[PDB]
Amino acid sequence: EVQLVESGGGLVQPGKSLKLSCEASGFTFSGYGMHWVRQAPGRGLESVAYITSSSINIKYADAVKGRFTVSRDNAKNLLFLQMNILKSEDTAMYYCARFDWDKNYWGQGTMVTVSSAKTTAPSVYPLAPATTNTVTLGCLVKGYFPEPVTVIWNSGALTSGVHTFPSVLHSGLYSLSSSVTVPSSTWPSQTVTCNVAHPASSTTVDLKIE
Amino acid sequence: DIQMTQSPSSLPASLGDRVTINCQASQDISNYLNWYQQKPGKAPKLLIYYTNKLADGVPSRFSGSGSGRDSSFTISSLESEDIGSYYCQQYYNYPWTFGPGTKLEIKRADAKPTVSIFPPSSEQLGTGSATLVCFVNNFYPKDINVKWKVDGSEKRDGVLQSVTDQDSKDSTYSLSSTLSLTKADYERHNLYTCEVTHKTSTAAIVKTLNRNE
Repeated sequence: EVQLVESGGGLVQPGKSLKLSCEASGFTFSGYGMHWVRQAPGRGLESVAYITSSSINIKYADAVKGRFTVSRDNAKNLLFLQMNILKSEDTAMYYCARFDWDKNYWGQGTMVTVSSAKTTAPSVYPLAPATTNTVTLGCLVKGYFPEPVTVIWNSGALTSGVHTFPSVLHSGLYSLSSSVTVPSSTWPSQTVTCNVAHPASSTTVDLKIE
Repeated sequence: DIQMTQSPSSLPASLGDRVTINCQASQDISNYLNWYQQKPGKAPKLLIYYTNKLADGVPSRFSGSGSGRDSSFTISSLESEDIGSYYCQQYYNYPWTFGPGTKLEIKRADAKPTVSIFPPSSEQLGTGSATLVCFVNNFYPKDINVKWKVDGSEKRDGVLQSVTDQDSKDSTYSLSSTLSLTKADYERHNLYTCEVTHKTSTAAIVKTLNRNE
């Protein structure tokens, strides 16, 4: 019924601009006040901007004042967010939303990534040691951009004792690790291979531990 | 700017338990308070509006109550699908402000971490870089301190850490800590320690690596 579809997101270099569009359906768009709300990674939610049905009153967050511009095309059922002079502090999931007295409708969201980095294929490194009757191994998936990467063990057959960690951003590039704990009698007699995929760079790497 | 306060920050609980989160506004919000639930990778979902009204299609186990600046949110019998974050938001004055959030977690027995230290791989050293990894796995509670010492000196430059979400199978937490150095800076030292402090032990768990061995 009521649908909100954001578009325009993606990777951006710092200081450059981006235009977010939100297409509305299943309601009289021209009769509603619309919102832009953002969520930074690991951070909470922040209201970005508000525009009335007629565009008469517009409100902004102090973090975005004089940099961002809300607009709407009621004839084309579109909400826009013109984001200028972009900072890494603007990296967030952006949502267009309609707030009723008793209901809320949010879009899917578009990730806006503010980074001076460009598409980089990750380097996959083995983690092997140099009692609990267990041994821990792993993979280090270093310096890739953009997100995501998919990590698996033995083509997805091995999920028990696996821990894939949230990625960490440093110097514009992502890094991530995955640990696999197996009974010690089982290694190296039973092979452990991590499978890494970075679709953005069309990377598919397999790495056998030891 | 009305500042929204949320207590507690984290709430450990068991399935079937009655759970109550508290919300505090910096000034009177005339019952204009919303409660949302948020799960990883998804948009917030409205559960309660106008302090105590149940949104359409929201399960019966959810409720709210509030007197001016003080407000509360209740789950009468906790379901596994309720494990996530909860936010309270005022819509009395723009900008509409959200609280920090309350994460519900599954209550569990205490569990000592399993610490494993790893040198940079020879493949990485060939590229002129050196990353040391330390896995601190299957611990409970969530609160832990993980540090790198290099020749006895606490090292913070080039250290990154991340913690997994509460495990589905065992309800523990796991942490990966990474120390990134140049090959030149790695070769400048010998002793690399991953020092772990957890409430399950007064003494630190210490895993060391000697660059020479």
